[PDB]
Amino acid sequence: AMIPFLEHDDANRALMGANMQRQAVPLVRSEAPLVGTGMELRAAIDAGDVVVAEESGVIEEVSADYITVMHDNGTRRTYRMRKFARSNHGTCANQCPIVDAGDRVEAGQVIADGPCTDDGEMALGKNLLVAIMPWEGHNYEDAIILSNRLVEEDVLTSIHIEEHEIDARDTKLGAEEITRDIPNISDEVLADLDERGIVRIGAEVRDGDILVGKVTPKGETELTPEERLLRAIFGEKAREVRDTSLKVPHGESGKVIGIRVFSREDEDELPAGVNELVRVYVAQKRKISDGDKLAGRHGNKGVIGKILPVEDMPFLADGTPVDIILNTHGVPRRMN
Amino acid sequence: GGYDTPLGITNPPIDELLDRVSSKYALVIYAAKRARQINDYYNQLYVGPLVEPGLQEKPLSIALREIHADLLEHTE
Amino acid sequence: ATCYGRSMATGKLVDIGEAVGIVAAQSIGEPGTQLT
Amino acid sequence: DGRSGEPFPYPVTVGYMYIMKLHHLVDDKIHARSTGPYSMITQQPLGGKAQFGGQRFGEMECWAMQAYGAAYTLQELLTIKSDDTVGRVKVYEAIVKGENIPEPGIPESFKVLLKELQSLCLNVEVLSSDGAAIELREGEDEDLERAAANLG
Amino acid sequence: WLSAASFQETTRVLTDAAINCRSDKLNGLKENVIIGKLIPAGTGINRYRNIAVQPTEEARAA
Amino acid sequence: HQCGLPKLMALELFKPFVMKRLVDLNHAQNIKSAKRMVERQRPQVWDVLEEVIAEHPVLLNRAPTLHRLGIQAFEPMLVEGKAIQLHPLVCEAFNADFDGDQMAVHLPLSAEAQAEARILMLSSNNILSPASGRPLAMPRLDMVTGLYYLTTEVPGDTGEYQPASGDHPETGVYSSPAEAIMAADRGVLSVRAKIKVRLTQLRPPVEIEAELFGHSGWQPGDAWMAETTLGRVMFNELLPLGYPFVNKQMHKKVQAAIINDLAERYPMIVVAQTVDKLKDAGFYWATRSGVTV
Amino acid sequence: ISQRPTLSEDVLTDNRSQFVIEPLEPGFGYTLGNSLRRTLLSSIPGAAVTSIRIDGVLHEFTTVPGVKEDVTEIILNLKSLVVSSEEDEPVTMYLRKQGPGEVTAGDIVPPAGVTVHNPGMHIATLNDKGKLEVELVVERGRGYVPAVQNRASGAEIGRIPVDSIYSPVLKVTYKVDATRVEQRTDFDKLILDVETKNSISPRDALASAGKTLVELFGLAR
Amino acid sequence: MLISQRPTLSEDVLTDNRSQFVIEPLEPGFGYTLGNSLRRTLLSSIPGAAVTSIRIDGVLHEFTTVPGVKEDVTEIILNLKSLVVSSEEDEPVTMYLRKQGPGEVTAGDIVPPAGVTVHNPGMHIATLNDKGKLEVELVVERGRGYVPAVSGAEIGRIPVDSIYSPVLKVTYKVDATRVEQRTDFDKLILDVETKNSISPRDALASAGKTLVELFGLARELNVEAEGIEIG
Repeated sequence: AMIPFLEHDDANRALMGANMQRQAVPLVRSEAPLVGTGMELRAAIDAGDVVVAEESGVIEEVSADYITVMHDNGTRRTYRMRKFARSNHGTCANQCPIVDAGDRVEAGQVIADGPCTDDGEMALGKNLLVAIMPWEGHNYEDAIILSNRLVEEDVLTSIHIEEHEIDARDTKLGAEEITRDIPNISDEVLADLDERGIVRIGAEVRDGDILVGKVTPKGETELTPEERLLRAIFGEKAREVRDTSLKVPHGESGKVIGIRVFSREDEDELPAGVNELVRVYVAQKRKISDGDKLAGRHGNKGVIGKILPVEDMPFLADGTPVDIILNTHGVPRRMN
Repeated sequence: GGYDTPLGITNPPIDELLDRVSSKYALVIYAAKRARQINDYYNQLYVGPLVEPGLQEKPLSIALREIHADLLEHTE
Repeated sequence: ATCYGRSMATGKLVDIGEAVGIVAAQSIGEPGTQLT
Repeated sequence: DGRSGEPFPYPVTVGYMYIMKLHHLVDDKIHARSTGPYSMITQQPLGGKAQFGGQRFGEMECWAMQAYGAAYTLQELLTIKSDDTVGRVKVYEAIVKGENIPEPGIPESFKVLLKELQSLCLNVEVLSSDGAAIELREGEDEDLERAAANLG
Repeated sequence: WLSAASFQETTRVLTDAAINCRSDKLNGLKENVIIGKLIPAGTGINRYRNIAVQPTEEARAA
Repeated sequence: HQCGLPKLMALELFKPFVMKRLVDLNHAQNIKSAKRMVERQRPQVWDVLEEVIAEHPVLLNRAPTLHRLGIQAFEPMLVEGKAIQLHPLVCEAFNADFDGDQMAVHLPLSAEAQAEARILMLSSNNILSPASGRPLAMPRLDMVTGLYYLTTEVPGDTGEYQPASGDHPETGVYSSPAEAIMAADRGVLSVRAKIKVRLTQLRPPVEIEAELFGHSGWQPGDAWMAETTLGRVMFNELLPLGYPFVNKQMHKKVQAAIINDLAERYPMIVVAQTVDKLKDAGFYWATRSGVTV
Repeated sequence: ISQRPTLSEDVLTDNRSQFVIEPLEPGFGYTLGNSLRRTLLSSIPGAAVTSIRIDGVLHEFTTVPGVKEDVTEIILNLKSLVVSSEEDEPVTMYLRKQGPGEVTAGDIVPPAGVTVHNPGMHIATLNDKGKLEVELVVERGRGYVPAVQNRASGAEIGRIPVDSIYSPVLKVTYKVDATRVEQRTDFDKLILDVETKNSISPRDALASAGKTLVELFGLAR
Repeated sequence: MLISQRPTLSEDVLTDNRSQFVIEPLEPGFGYTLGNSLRRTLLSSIPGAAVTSIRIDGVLHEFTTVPGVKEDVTEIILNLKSLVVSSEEDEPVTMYLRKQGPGEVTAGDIVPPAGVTVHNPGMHIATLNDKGKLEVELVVERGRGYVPAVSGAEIGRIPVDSIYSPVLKVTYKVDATRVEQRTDFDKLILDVETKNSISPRDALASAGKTLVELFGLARELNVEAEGIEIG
């Protein structure tokens, strides 16, 4: 019911559109569509991820953290905002208040926008200036051409939060340790770790960086002959360890937005053998890129094959560059 | 001789390379074994390249050029 | 090679080493998704 | 036209369309591996990007390789690039030293097949040309000879 | 029997092959793939596989 | 014969080669430090990477593999972004639509594997369907449209040839196709208008060649008067030099007949360059064809 | 046939002007206006914010007490800053606001040589509990440079890099009058329409584009 | 404002009148900045001389066939448009072509007045049969680009399409080139074919001077920092 001009689209393409709306990712800023069907508001409200006022009243205080509304009864109700929360699929659930201090609100009114909401309506995308035409083979075969403005002004940008988890447990050779002291590792690459060996809130982590330092007991038969030569020459420590530290996977970048740590030394319930459990949350700002998949509500979809400089785009007589170029050949045969 | 100056992997025309050899597979084995010889020549310094090599040129390209120039005899 | 005749890809007479049974199976099965 | 500057000769449909960013994103899809972890069971590369895994070369891709008649590509993919345990390390040595890629060995998958057949009470022997049964193992002294000669 | 076992009815093929004490000649491109041997087709046949390649005297002179 | 390879992808795929060539030069002290530099993406690796990439083919595959053309060999070139760039002419072979389709890359290592990639599996070495023999790497979609727009004849179009009735001679004649291009730069001549051009560098059709040049075949430099549109001249210039002039509106069937004929009578490399020329022209003129909804 | 092109400016607003080059070869107006447009969009130098520091926040995804907008929305609001700098070196601006009120761009105190051209531009809203203290590093450059990571610099964790858009130009277009007469003399009049962000005048932007294009077209000689 | 790595201009000579120039590396997008303006400048901005009109003796009202010559009227117009000529002062300058004896006529048989030059004297014009007489007047002026035929007035004089430009054909392409981790840099390729009047080199140089003068008009509005590539 959210597909405009649904009656003008064939059933297969409309099926694809309905399915892809459920695949839209929340953008850092939501923008309601100029052309809706009217289902957007009740969809967002009943979905629940928007914050709704349960009772009428006046906003007593408003912050990014919470809204509190003073009811006519003299009673108070305060709504706490979910801020940069990681969803099951890694998209960013971020609520923001749409009300101001002196505002009067009613029961049922939307106090705060959630993910993919603009002033209470489901907003799954952006209104883009489109031009239907072939352009230099770059939109060939469902490929889509975008203006670099969409990258520079962050209109298709989204936040994706990844949960990295590592634990220290008992092994054959004894307990693992989460520590800042990692053999054969420079002080330069340990800089962003705290005294426990855990990365620090706000650190920028890249491919291969250390998140949580960890060492695992090693056997003396696993030393290289040279390592055993050093150990026997200098009479080194009897404890031999391997570097099992949690590292950022390949192709991942971001900032650390959160750290949660659980230990046996406290009352924290942990599975048998597991001494310490630490979780690191990394948030990535993803600008639209070649290879990302875009779609309209009618089942028309493709990957970005080229992102052109703003000056390369076709522009209207007044100098306005188009945002997106969709290939003409795609439209008529899909029957949308 | 009706083609523009070739680019990259097409440097010897595939048709002209197919004149020196009966089939594509035999050309594959010729170029492969000759390439192995050329790479063995550079490890000890064996037969050196019979064509002036490019700055950095893969021994398989040198081998294909040598086959193009009829500088190698091949026995099936 | 002479009974099989021309290789469709090369346009020349089929080479000796060519495995024409797999080319035949793929040639018959590739369009098979169009059969109703 | 923003490039030449000429006007496009015919009026083009323009307007505003609502476009969504789908959750298929190239940042998640791009993956590449030269060499990485292998399974302790099948001794093939692990699968999946999170595991830094290798690509699946399947039955139909082997059909494609055979229809091309490429024997060494097919053998290389299924031996020194997958479950050949000595062939893979020796291949990395050969590339790093700028030498020729060595001759492939025996896939671990065939040994596993034989072990499973034996576990089914099937007596499966690999016969040579003379009729005797070959025994499949690996010499332990080679790694010890090289490792010992390493120091001097 | 190795090729027939990898196609369909593996259990039956292996039972019959076991009772009949069959010996697979190991010549075919499915069997050679399994054991890691060059397939007997394309570049793998003996004509193309084993070949002598040496430069001519005229080319070695120049 | 080429494919775009994302830089990081190529750096990982070719990593040992980049390390070896990195130790050959003095960028890396030894091979272990070379590994440390490639893993850290130190700026020294991009020149060396571009070097080792050169003329080293890679295999591209799109599942499902229905026929052997489902795997093809290309020369990789370092490209911006994380996406693999695929040539528009091989899509038909891979059944590749860009809706989010993905493809796999494989790096041949041994000299035999590389030789098989360059020779057996190379993209430009397989133009034709292994089943029907018809051309696959043939133009389609926008390309067709562009060429179809280019070779169409529009009666009454700007600069159309005139009978020269009255007090003036023929106004639709041009000494060379270059002069016609000059006229089209101004508003005087439409690319699709019927005109008369003197052509030195293009071979006439069978009837006109036998009539005008008799027994002696046509030679480059010999001028002849052609009645066509400038667009059809620009199209025929994409065909191989010495190909008989085709004065026709180019449908898909006509392009398939021309490329079928080139496959039979011409070398494979000639066809491979011809379809690329037809590609550039077909796209360029596709954007200017005015097709819209 | 001999006459030379003349550039005459006609002002419309403070930040918008038109530029007429009357005599031109026929068909030569579009491509000239487009080279000017392209150079004006890509290459014009300007000033923009590089990074910011906010007291009490170590990264962008988080809130400040008493502030309605989170740090992501605050940075997005700072994207609307139009700023000019003569220093050609990184220079720091400061912002401090307490109590209830609206923090705007006018509340920023720039150092000498740096001007904020839209003081009314909204930044944040603060209630009785809100306090906002921000450092903003301004640099000089051209084009669009994405946020410079702390790995590529010696920046510490508290420093939040920001995407920098240096282009002072806003919307550039052109129109040509193609004069074609039955008489042999034909010419194209070029009208180049230039608008700017209030950071510089259209005249100066077209001058910069002119020097860039002269420098680059001198390569053929 | 910042400095750019200096692009270079290279020349690959194909024929004496035909050359390809390569300007690389260019910052991303600038190949299309320079490309169409350099092409249109090369074509339309270089002054040259050509035939404005001709008058053929024996035919005025007809214009179909010329008696005594194998070629028709328009076929004479075609290869007369191919005439490569240069003049000094700019005024219409009349020339005369006359031949009697059977044979073939060339551009050398035209009598140049003082101050004009025929650069292709070997160019075929017409074939004179037995007793055939050829008399034609060729007006030559200096101009730019390609001006279509401009007539009434006195009969026998036909205006013709005047190719003033010394350059015959120009086409450009922008290819990817890599500068230090960026593979998207622009590489400009110009393919230019000219009359023997001037070389493609001097044509590209004249186009450079013209465009430097043109953008100098914007350069003159102020003096402010811009991209500076020299050195």
